[PDB]
Amino acid sequence: ALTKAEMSEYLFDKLGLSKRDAKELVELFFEEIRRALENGEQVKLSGFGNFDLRDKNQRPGRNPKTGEDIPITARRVVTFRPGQKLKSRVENASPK
Amino acid sequence: MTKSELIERLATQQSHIPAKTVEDAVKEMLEHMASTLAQGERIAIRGFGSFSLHYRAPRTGRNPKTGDKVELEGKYVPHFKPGKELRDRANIYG
DNA sequence: GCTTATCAATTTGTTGCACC
DNA sequence: GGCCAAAAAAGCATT
DNA sequence: CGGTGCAACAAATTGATAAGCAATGCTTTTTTGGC
Repeated sequence: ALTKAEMSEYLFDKLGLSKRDAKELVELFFEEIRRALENGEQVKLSGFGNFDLRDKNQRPGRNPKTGEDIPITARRVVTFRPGQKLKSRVENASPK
Repeated sequence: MTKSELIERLATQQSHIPAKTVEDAVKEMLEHMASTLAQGERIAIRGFGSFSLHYRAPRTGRNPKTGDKVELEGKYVPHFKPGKELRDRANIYG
């Protein structure tokens, strides 16, 4: 799978950044998206997609193994809505 | 926060990497991620989340505006699953 | 209006990547 | 970096 | 640059409830590139 290491490697090759800064830019990139989200802000990355926050009320759940009814607690979660551009680039992909 | 605002926030912070460099880097990373998915490969960033492709079977859909039938072939769509650190940090509730 | 995703608790096997 | 108009992408309707 | 250990991660499982989407023209936002 694509990893932080691979992404850093690409920044090194493609933009000639130092391996030290490439490594830090990648980490900063994801951290900056996390920070915005923990701050309740929507992240919209044109050409890729949106990371949105949804507040979910409590609802019925259970222990799949057994069957003990357990309420899925209220929570705010992160969802990703891929844009149309990315959707098109991927619709005919083939899982490696 | 838009893509350009992300670039500005990054640029500011670390005053030891050129603004233009950050612009190029961010754009390049996103293309790298996009192309990875277009290639049918997964993305796995610990603490942030992982991206993969979910299959959608062919089906007889409809133009919801006219009700006309439309034959849709099988396809793949991106799917994102938030990692632990992102889940916890984003979830304000208890 | 129909299809796909969310999630609970728990186990088994896996891996990104921080740390040496 | 700001301005501005044109283009690209996304948003909306409803999706 | 490379070896290692382990928290984070994938997959499975059941079922009530929530989220997402087929087509497409018009509107709105964001990007792009010259000054």
